[PDB]
Amino acid sequence: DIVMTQTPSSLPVSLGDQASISCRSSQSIVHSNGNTYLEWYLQKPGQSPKLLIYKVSNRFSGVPDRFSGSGSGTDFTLKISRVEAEDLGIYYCFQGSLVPPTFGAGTKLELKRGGQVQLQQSGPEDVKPGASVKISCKASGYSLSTSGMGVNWVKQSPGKGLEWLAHIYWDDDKRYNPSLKSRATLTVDKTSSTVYLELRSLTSEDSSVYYCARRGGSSHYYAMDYWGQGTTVTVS
Repeated sequence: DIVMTQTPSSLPVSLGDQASISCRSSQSIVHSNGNTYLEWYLQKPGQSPKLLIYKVSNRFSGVPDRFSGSGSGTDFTLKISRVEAEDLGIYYCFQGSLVPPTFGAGTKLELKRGGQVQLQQSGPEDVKPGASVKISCKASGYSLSTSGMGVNWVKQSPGKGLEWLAHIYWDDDKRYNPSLKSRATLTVDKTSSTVYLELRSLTSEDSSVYYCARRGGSSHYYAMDYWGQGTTVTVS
């Protein structure tokens, strides 16, 4: 597997400050093809993560110029020159080059103290242990099947960073994280444009908020450019 060591976890910043988060990976993030699919995500308190940087150094549509990418091969570092209230959140780096793709622990950017594509996610499920859940994720605004689109599922456990669960490609290439012990099955309802993650033998360890995210184009180097607001699964 690939581990993204993110640094620091903490990074307290003052408004207008220079901010710097980095990722080593336990190996090179390169393809073969050629591109190193390192993305950076920002996850403001109440919200799903949102894409910031893809292909290591590429600012995403409508991400302010103050964010920059710049790593190479094995070491990558998001910089924000001028932090603002908007920018406070947990940044996660994300290696999408190897399966399973993995994230960093996250880095909480937090204020130093002192002095239209859209995915909707099925409502939360409270489920007894052993039961299954089928969470849905309705993409709209794009066609679930234009080449290069896929839907990643990513769970975020309270204090287990972001973890990648599965991916469904436009050609219906379903790929899951071995960490799920084959309990996940993706399914798509092309006409309802919904992707269903079904999680099969739930234990409280599976209590997360689960996000579906669109691996965007070949344009966005399959960055998860759009994300469902999440669906919380709670295994009682």
